[PDB]
Amino acid sequence: MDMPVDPNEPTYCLCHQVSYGEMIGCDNPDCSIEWFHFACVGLTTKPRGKWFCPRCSQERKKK
Ligand SMILES: [Zn+2]
Ligand SMILES: [Zn+2]
Repeated sequence: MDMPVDPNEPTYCLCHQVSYGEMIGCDNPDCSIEWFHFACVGLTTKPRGKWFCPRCSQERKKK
């Protein structure tokens, strides 16, 4: 089942997968995932400033 790896394999997105090309990270001092894919929020470019992940701001769109 699935495609697991060693306990020596660090991850990033809410997907729990390895390093990747295009990335942005949540701006909260309380985010417990801290990094995300562009496509895990629906981005196509890289903004700069306070940005929030989908469980942190996009959830306020009636489920
Ligand atoms: Zn991802
Ligand atoms: Zn976050």
